[PDB]
Amino acid sequence: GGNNGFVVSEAQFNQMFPNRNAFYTYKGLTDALSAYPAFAKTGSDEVKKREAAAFLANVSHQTGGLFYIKEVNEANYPHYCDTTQSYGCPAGQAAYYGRGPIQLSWNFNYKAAGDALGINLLANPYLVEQDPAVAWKTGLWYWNSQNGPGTMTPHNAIVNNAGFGETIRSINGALECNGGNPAQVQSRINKFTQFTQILGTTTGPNLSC
Ligand SMILES: [Cl-]
Ligand SMILES: [Cl-]
Ligand SMILES: [Cl-]
Ligand SMILES: [Cl-]
Ligand SMILES: [Cl-]
Ligand SMILES: [Cl-]
Ligand SMILES: [Cl-]
Repeated sequence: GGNNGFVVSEAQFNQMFPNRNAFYTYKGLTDALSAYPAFAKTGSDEVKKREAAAFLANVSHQTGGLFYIKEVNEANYPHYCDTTQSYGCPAGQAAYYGRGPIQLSWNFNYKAAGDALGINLLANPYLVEQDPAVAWKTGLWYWNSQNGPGTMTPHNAIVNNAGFGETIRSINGALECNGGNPAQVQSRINKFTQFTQILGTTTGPNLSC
């Protein structure tokens, strides 16, 4: 007595992501969850479902519904080498473009994600476009550990009922929030709303930023 499996089913995932690249599978996602045991396991089932929807909606936004493994515009790749860092860009100046479900970008984020995961992603950032197990964990790392431009982790925003809006702020707040790009804030809210509906939960408060 007591099925406490992942609050998103394979069927629900497939409905959320009809045009996903083969790189991205339900099994890959579920396999990664262990790395972040509080993710989608904290609070009431309403909240767990809401957090799962929040994560996956942002994922969908970053990747075009999991169509893209990596960032398309090669000419902009060198942008992501922050020369001010002391550990530099050893995998190459053009090696730190967006990859995986959260489109992890910048040498400094590869360094931090890698340090957190026990993987040298500064040295081998290509792992995030090659190895789904790593890719998924990079997404969960961002979600569960990083503030980005905001003041709290996406995980804590949902768990503490601070709002979906704060997850947006942590992912691309400096440009999108505070009137920067209301259309794109709304796009994320739309996808989140759809996902909460698929899962049978509510959006919660403070959706915008
Ligand atoms: Cl699948
Ligand atoms: Cl965790
Ligand atoms: Cl989307
Ligand atoms: Cl390629
Ligand atoms: Cl180089
Ligand atoms: Cl791994
Ligand atoms: Cl923008």
